Amino acid sequence: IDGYFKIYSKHTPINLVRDLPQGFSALEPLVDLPIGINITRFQTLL
Amino acid sequence: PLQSYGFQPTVGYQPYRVVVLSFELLHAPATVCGPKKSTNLVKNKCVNFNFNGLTGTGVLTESNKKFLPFQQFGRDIADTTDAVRDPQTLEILDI
Ligand SMILES: *[C@@H]1O[C@H](CO)[C@@H](O)[C@H](O)[C@H]1NC(C)=O
Repeated sequence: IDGYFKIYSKHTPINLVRDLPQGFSALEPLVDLPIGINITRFQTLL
Repeated sequence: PLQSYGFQPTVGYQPYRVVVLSFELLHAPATVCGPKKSTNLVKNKCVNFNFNGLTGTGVLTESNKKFLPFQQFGRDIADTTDAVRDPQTLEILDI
């Protein structure tokens, strides 16, 4: 958003079975850093 | 094809040692500035404070609010900067 690419992380002990239950947990910004480039495509590796 | 400095080590042909800091102001969001004087905070008397760029006047009375690490500053209802995180100490001061 507005040049600043903002990075958010959240680690939880959910271990399958539930299949994405009610995710009332918040999402804090781990870092908010100025990259400054538009994004419209990605791919998540594994 | 180029040239070469004729640097003879002996009187008016002494060059100078140069570093140039060229500036730009329209390429991206700002990423470089200068240091700002970290003047000591003052408690219990009305002062002219400027914290994290937020400007105002008030009494920076001691407080122990549980600000989360990413919470640069704080506010209250009605969009009022009731609290603020004073840096260099991660301490919370009630405005
Ligand atoms: C920055 O934080 C450290 C924490 O140990 C503190 O000692 C220092 O006074 C603070 N400010 C400066 C002047 O760097």
